[PDB]
Amino acid sequence: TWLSDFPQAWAETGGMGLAVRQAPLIIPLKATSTPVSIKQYPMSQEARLGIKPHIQRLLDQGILVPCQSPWNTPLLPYRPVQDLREVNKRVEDIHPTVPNPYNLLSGLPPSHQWYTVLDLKDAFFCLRLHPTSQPLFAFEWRDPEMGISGQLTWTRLPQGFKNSPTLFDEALHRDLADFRIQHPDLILLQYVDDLLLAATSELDCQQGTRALLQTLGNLGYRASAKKAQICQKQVKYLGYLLKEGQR
Amino acid sequence: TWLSDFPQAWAETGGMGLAVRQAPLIIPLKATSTPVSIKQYPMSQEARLGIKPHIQRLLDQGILVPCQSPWNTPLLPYRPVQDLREVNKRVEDIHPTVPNPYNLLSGLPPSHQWYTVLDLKDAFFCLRLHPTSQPLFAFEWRDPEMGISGQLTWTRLPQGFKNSPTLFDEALHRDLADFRIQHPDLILLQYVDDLLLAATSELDCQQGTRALLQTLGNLGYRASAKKAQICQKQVKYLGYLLKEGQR
DNA sequence: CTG
DNA sequence: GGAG
DNA sequence: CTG
DNA sequence: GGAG
Repeated sequence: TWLSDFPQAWAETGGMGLAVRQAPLIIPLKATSTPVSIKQYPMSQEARLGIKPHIQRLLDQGILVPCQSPWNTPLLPYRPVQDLREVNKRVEDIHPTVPNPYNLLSGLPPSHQWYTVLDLKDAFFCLRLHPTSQPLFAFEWRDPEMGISGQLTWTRLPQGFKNSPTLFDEALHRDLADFRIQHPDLILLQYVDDLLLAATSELDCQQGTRALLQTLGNLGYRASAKKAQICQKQVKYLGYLLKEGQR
Repeated sequence: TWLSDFPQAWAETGGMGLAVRQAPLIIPLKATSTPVSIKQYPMSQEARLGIKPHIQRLLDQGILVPCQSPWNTPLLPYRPVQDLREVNKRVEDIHPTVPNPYNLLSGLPPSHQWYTVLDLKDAFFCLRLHPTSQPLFAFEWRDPEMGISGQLTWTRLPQGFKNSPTLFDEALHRDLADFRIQHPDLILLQYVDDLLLAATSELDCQQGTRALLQTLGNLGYRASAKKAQICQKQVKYLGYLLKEGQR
C-alpha cells in the first residue's frame, strides 16, 4: 500500500516534520518598531485545562521553549490561539507571492487528468525560526497547580503570524524545485500546504506520486494519509471538484 | 419723494397687484395623471382662528374662491401653508430657466455702480390662473361656528407649486422686454421677484428707477416701498453686499 | 401634518 | 438602521 | 479576549 | 451611530 511504502512521508507514521534543508528564518522588523508586551488576560480553569495538554505536547516536541522576552502577546481560549495582531503590525511587510487559487488552477491543462492531492500536516511548524526571531512570538503560560509562571515562545514558524503562509509557500517551492526539474512531464500546483500533482496516465501519476512522497518525506515534510486523494480521476482541491478537466 | 411720485408702483399705496398683460396660466398635467384628494387633517381651534383672517382677506380679494374639485390637498397650521407635493408630482415638468444668483451676478459690470433694488410683493398672486387649472389647487375650509364646510381654490399662481418661481420669472421677463429695449444703457437683473437696476450715474439711475417703477405699476406689479434700496452705491441683493463692484 |  |  |  |  501507500502507507507502508512511504513511512517517512506520512504524518501518521513519520513523526513531526522539520524542513532540514531550510535555514532558520529571521523575521525583520519595521524600521521604527520596538517590543510590545500585552498582559495575558486571566484565563478560566476550564480553558487552562483544555489548553494544557497541547502546550505540554509542544514543549515535549521542542516547538515551544521557555524564554524571557520583552515581547508578549495573549493567548486566547479548546486549543490555544495567540493574538499576534500587535506583533504583525511591527513586522516588515513582504510581497504576497501565494497565487490566488483561481489563477493557480489556470495552470492545469486538459492533457493531465490523473490527480494526486496531498495536504501537509503542521506545515508551518516544519520551518524553524532563527533564535534571534524567537522572542518576538512569546506568550505567558501559568500552571496554578504546578507553580510555574513565565513565558514560552515558538521555535518554528507560528500560527497567526501574517507572513507564515507566504514564507512557507516560498520555502516549499525552493525545496521542490529539483523535483520539478526531474519530472518535467508532471504538473505540480502548490497552495501553501495544499499540493496537486497531475499526470497523463494512472501509471505516470503513480510513479510521480511515489517520487513526490519520497521527496517530501526526505525533505522533512509530512502529508496526511487520511486526507490523501491518490491517483484518482476526480479530486477535491482548494474547494473545487476537479472532474473532466472542469473547474 | 419716491412714495408720492409712483403711487401705483408700491404695494403700500397701489392695492393688490394683477399682471394685466399676462394671459391666465394653464397648467398641463403629466400624461398619466388623475386627480388626488387628500383628506384635510383635523385642525385645532387655535390654528383655525389664526388662519381665518388670512383666508377671509384672500376671499375678499378674489384670490380664493369657493369650488367643488376632485383634487384636494391639505392645509397646514399662524398663516396657511398648503402641502402641494401630491399635486406637484402630477404636473408636467418645465425647464428651469431661473438663473442661479452666482451666474446672474456675473452679468453685472464695473462700469455700472449705481444700484436700485426692488422686491415685488405678493408676486405670484399677480399672475392669474386659467379657470381650467384652478381646481388643481383646491383645499378644504371649515368654519365650525359659521357652518360652512367646502373647498376653496386659488385664482392666482399659488405658493408651494413647483413651477411658480419659473412661471413668474418668465412672465416678468415678457413684461419687461420693452423696458430693456427702451433703456439699453441700464442693466436689469431679475431673480423671480427680486430686481436689480444698475446705472452709470446717480441721475441715470434715478431716471431709470422712475421709468421702471412707472412701468411696473402700469403692468400691475407692486414693489415694497419698505425694502426698496433706491439709487445707492451700496445695496444688498440676493444675499450679497454689492459695494465697489465687489461680490 | 407627512448623515 | 427642512420641505410643502 | 480585543453594513 | 470574523479575525488573531
